[PDB]
Amino acid sequence: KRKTGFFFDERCFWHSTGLHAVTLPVGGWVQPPAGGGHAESPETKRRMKNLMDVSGLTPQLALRSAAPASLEDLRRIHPDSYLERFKAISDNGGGMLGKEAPLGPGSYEIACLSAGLACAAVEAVLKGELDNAYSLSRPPGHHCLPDQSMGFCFLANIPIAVERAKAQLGLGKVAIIDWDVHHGNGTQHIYLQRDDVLTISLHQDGCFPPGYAGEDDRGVGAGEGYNINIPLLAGAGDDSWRYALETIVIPALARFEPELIIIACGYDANAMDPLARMQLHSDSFRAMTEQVQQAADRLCGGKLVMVHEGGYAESYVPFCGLAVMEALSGIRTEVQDPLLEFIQQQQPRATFAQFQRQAIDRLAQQFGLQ
Amino acid sequence: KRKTGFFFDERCFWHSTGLHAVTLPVGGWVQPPAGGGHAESPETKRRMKNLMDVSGLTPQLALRSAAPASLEDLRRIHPDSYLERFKAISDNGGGMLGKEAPLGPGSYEIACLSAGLACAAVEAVLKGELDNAYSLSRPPGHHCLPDQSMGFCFLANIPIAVERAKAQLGLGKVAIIDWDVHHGNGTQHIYLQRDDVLTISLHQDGCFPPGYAGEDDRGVGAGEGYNINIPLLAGAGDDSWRYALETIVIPALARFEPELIIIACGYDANAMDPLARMQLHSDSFRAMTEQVQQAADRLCGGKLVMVHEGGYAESYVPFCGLAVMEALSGIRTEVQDPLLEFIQQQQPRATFAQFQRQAIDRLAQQFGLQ
Amino acid sequence: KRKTGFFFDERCFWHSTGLHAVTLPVGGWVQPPAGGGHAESPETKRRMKNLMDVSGLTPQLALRSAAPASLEDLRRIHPDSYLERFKAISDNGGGMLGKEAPLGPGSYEIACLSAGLACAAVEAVLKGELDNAYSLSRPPGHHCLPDQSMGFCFLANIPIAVERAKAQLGLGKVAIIDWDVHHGNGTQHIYLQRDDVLTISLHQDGCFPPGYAGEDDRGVGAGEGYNINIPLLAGAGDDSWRYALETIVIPALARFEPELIIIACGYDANAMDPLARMQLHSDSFRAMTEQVQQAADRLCGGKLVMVHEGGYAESYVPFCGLAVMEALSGIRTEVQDPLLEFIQQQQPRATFAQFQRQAIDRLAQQFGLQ
Amino acid sequence: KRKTGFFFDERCFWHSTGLHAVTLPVGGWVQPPAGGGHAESPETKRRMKNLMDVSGLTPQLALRSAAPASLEDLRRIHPDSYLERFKAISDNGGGMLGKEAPLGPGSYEIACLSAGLACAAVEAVLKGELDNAYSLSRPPGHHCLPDQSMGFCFLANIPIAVERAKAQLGLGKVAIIDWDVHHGNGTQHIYLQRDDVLTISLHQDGCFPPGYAGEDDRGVGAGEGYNINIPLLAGAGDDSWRYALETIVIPALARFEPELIIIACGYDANAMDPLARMQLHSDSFRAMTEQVQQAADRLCGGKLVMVHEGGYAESYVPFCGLAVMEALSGIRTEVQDPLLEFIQQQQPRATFAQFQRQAIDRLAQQFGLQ
Ligand SMILES: O=C(CCCCCCC(=O)Nc1ccccc1)NO
Ligand SMILES: O=C(CCCCCCC(=O)Nc1ccccc1)NO
Ligand SMILES: O=C(CCCCCCC(=O)Nc1ccccc1)NO
Ligand SMILES: O=C(CCCCCCC(=O)Nc1ccccc1)NO
Ligand SMILES: [K+]
Ligand SMILES: [K+]
Ligand SMILES: [K+]
Ligand SMILES: [K+]
Ligand SMILES: [K+]
Ligand SMILES: [K+]
Ligand SMILES: [K+]
Ligand SMILES: [K+]
Ligand SMILES: [Zn+2]
Ligand SMILES: [Zn+2]
Ligand SMILES: [Zn+2]
Ligand SMILES: [Zn+2]
Repeated sequence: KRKTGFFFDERCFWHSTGLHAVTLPVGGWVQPPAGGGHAESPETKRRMKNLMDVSGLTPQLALRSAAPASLEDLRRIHPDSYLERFKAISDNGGGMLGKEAPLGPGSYEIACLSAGLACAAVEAVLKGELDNAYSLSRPPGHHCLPDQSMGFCFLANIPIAVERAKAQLGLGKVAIIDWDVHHGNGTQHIYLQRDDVLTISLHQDGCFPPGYAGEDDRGVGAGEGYNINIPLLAGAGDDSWRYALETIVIPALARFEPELIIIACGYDANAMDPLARMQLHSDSFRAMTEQVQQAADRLCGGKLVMVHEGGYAESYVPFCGLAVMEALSGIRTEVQDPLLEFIQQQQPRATFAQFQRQAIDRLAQQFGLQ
Repeated sequence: KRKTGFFFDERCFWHSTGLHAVTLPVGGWVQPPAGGGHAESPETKRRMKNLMDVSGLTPQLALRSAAPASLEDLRRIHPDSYLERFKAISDNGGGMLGKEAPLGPGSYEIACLSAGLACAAVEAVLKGELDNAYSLSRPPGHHCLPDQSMGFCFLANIPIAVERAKAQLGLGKVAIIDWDVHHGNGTQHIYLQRDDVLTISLHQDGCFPPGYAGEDDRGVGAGEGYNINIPLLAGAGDDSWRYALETIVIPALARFEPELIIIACGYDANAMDPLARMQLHSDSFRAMTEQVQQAADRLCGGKLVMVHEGGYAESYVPFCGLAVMEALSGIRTEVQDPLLEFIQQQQPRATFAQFQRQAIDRLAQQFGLQ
Repeated sequence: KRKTGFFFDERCFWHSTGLHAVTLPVGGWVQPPAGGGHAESPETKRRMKNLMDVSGLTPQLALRSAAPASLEDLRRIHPDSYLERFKAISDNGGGMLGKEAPLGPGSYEIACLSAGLACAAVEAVLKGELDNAYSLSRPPGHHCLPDQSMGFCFLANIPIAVERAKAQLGLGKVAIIDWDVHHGNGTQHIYLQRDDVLTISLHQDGCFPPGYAGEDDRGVGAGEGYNINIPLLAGAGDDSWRYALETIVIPALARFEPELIIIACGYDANAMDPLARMQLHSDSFRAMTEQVQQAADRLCGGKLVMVHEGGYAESYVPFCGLAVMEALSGIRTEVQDPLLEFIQQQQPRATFAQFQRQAIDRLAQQFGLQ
Repeated sequence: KRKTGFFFDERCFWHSTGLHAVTLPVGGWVQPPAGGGHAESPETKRRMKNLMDVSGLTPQLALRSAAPASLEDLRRIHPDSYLERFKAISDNGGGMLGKEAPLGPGSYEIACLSAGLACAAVEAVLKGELDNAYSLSRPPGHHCLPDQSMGFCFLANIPIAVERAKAQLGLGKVAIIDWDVHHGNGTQHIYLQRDDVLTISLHQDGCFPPGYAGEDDRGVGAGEGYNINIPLLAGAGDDSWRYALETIVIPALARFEPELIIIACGYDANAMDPLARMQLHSDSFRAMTEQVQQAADRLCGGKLVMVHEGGYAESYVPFCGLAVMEALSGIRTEVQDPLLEFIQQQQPRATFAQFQRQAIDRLAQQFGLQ
């Protein structure tokens, strides 16, 4: 039906972060790994693209790369002191950009590309050249603060793309919905005092950043009311995430009236993920994509951009990604998710489901949406 | 303080199960993995032993191997038709023992060793040669039915050891507590009609076998009252698992009065596990070990055996295993768990904790323990 | 300069062969591998394509896939009894097609694709739509006999493409030059009695098939004089391989006067290869490509097809492949081979070089070329 | 027959060197590896010990660890400026100790252990507590210069052990025979001016250090005549290496009359090694061990120590190591090398063999041994 862009570049798969045993740095009591290392591996993302190819989906999409984000683009978000230190470490062979921010040689130029893919996806959709678009942006962006890398993120991908669109393409109100299972603390910080961007994060209560829930953080000054955190309970599955979208996110969008919806699209709420404890399956992600595409249809002429964030289940993320691209493009391949029925049977029973529904009801009331 | 046995054999690390992408068999829509493959990898278990060595713990334990379980030992549990088919597949190069039971060449002899390590651990403790013991039994046992492999298990390790002890060492009542995060369906089936073994399983509601909770399954005929299932909510952490032990398991043991406690000790309730959604840390496992050691001290002269089951977080399981061996032996090394404080901060907040406490209270009432 | 085809398909990277420690099957005394497994891994070939992309070469080539080779195409070479057994094993989950021929689920359809890429490359060049072409055909073909898989090969890729071109496109004389470091025993067998195809193999003396040199095997009946084996000494490097091309292969082509040259292009003579003992570098492969392209220019209007075979050095093969594609297309990227100068310094000294030159001189005399 | 020490420590397997694709550092044109990384991996050495265990050999050996080499031990070879910089990099998380010397966190203490295992092996044999001994020393030592790391070596293991034995145990003349396939440039440098140690290196001509042969380097001043380099031709196999031992090494030992023979025992001349081009099999290494054990029996009361160096064929090195330990201890297990007959068939034919024999004859004449 739609003309759907897929923005990606081989170079994004070349970003490295040194030797880790899953998330632990090697040394001391942490033995080096015999096989695969850091959880933020290129394979998480490359396997999704590989499955899109063998499924026959890829040739029916508009495939694109992009020019890297320029220095000027980076500077709408990040000060030079941060950028220079990121680039120095990148240029000297890789190393640490403060605690638990490892990067590799040439990571700077690859992070600029990753942000440039997001910039170009936003631009194509805004200019009406595409109906909607997905950016396979690695490294991710949603934890990055202006002057601090965190949670495997080095540049604030979505804010860079948005700020560029506001400066060059007259973009007005935009909503950012972050269903990566971790809290989008970088996006929240950047837009905390602004009423022209609504930031919504669904996330696992207390997961990352650790110990953060955030429901009382609504924004400050002019931005008060324009930040929504939905801390879902660890263990929640398909029913809970879809109910939260239905009850909180879709009504919030209706009230705000954006001209563009952007999804920070992680898959780490999937049921086999080592970096969170949620129980989503590929049909969960397909249903959430349909819900936000339908909202985009009602509110901003169908303009929807999705930007890849997290997801660390190497065998399972591809099936979730494929589902999203199928829902986005309107094209169904012959692929059947081999774990779907298994994960459907593992879903929380009625007691938990109702408990979580009531917690979501209390949040919607607290946010003035019910 | 204690004389603690550690039973293990290099050959257990040589059991293989063919090519998988985590748990998915390769083929069709599942792309072959570039690095590590099946989640049930030798590294999950070998890294624990490696950390015990470098920590200085190993030389303070009684290290042992064992003779494999004999055919006669296997036949107290398993009929010959199953055993012959397992051995035929093992002897012909590996393959499938029905659906989703892959094994490799020589797996039969390695499964017999794994069960023999459990037999010998039970025997050493029963005969008073050791105070307590741990068996690093791979492949695991707690899903195996008499005539059906399941959940990476090929022989019923703990039942074989128990049935041998009943036949050769006059063992009477024994309690089996299974804190692997999946349901011990094999142990439950084998002892379902018996009052001489109490089987207790704490597990994630609906996880594996998928869609099974089990609270109403209490045993049949003479065995009614002697099976206890505790389906904990996905997402539960340290508070919940320890409260369930305190409120249900310790009182159940006090009522039953065993002569030996055996733990089916998996670590897959750890907070980084891809095969479940629980939030335990190394101190959770240390505290659960202390609770059951203390019960063994009160009830059966300190006689406690632990038998390794699951745990698939390759970087994290070693820290959990070390904690158990430290608590079992009474010796504290200088190792500090580098994720402990991180996972403590991710723990469910009070709302969930109280909800899960009330669910556990309802189970204890239903089981006549409150 | 040229219009160069690059024929490849994502599905070729999905062929698997079960669990191996490099080339050894697991079991018995062979411990399962912790990381990567069979040497014939998709990464050997995928890393070459990945480097072509990041170098900027790929968009300057004519990229294509192909229809799989049909049953009729396969049957010009292979009898049905072989084909049916290959397909049965493929369809039943993978397994063994006799000794040391492991394949995986769906390998049949992927081998048909691999052969179809070669068919299409030959066709495009023959019809004048491309000047020259490379096929990234995996699994490889040059060891496959009509009724027997061997050396990781399941279908005879190049013979299938040639026989199809003879039947459908009026192809006459064709020369096949095989510089994979192992002997092309499948190609040699298929064309042994034919004067319409000249098969030339440069290979490591005695490497694979093991213990075979082959210099006295010249062909039989009408085919006598139309098979040339050049068993080079283990340890030989750039000087030796280029001298053999210069002294034996180029004059043999001049005498035969082909209408098309096909290269069976392996990279396993590279200096870091675990499956042979030769000392070639990326400039060796670039120089050999230039030599055969120049011959094609003199003899058959520039018509040259290259078909990927072997090469198992995962970090080094990409640099060798890139060099070939640069020489084939006439386009030089900015990539500099980081091991080039190192391997140049390891090359055999003058004593060995002259010894090997004299051995090549004796062969050229024996073949009537000097 | 013999009482054979095997000195090893789990901690030696914990030394890491960052992210590499085989030997290439990641970055620039080198894509990060999906699976295993640096060729100098713990698995090369751990798989040998694992096979010794499952073969039943290990319990028949004298197993030992050791105290790390002290600062005083290190300072007999290395100046403080080098040692302090090695330790600073080790203590700060790992990094580079000049070009192509990557090390990891804590590598300093693990290198001191590796050297301490060699010290203790030499001591046990010298004091008559063992007949002979093997040290599984990782990281290796034979390339290390006093003030420069090279070729994966950080401390000069064998020189440290020898210099300590000369200072504390009255050791006189000692011969060091290095059959690692690369040149022992560190040992050669350290003893170049000394007549109390004879250093002999068999190595692949020009391999590592690259472009070095060394036959004319015989020693300087008092040390002239006490260094022997044997640059064997790339491609050489069992016949050549054993003939060189027979014709050059055994007569050189007979002339020098040592009180102790030490072997720098690498396995990287094995026929599947990516880091050299030789064709040895497990029986080659067994025969070389017998030759030097027999010399030790004739010359120095059977006193032989072997110290692990290189070997990077992960599936094959274990079989070669097992063979050495079988020959050293006098105990034959039931293990049969599954590649033995294959590699026997790949061996160079008579033409090459005789050529290499004549080259060895010329060296023996040049060294005054024929
Ligand atoms: O996917 C992400 C990043 C999530 C990071 C979660 C795990 C972080 C971690 O493991 N932290 C840690 C590591 C070592 C020591 C202490 C904390 N964001 O969307
Ligand atoms: O650790 C265990 C075994 C748990 C197994 C859980 C995952 C099983 C799985 O992934 N099942 C599956 C695979 C392919 C297709 C459908 C189901 N028991 O303690
Ligand atoms: O690259 C190839 C295939 C070469 C195969 C060489 C190694 C074969 C092997 O390792 N054989 C073997 C394995 C196990 C036992 C005995 C032989 N052809 O071009
Ligand atoms: O095993 C050893 C060490 C041998 C090292 C051989 C390979 C070195 C290498 O690959 N060098 C290189 C890497 C990158 C760029 C240039 C040279 N010694 O016994
Ligand atoms: K989120
Ligand atoms: K805002
Ligand atoms: K359980
Ligand atoms: K019971
Ligand atoms: K060849
Ligand atoms: K012919
Ligand atoms: K040497
Ligand atoms: K000397
Ligand atoms: Zn995330
Ligand atoms: Zn489990
Ligand atoms: Zn080959
Ligand atoms: Zn070496």
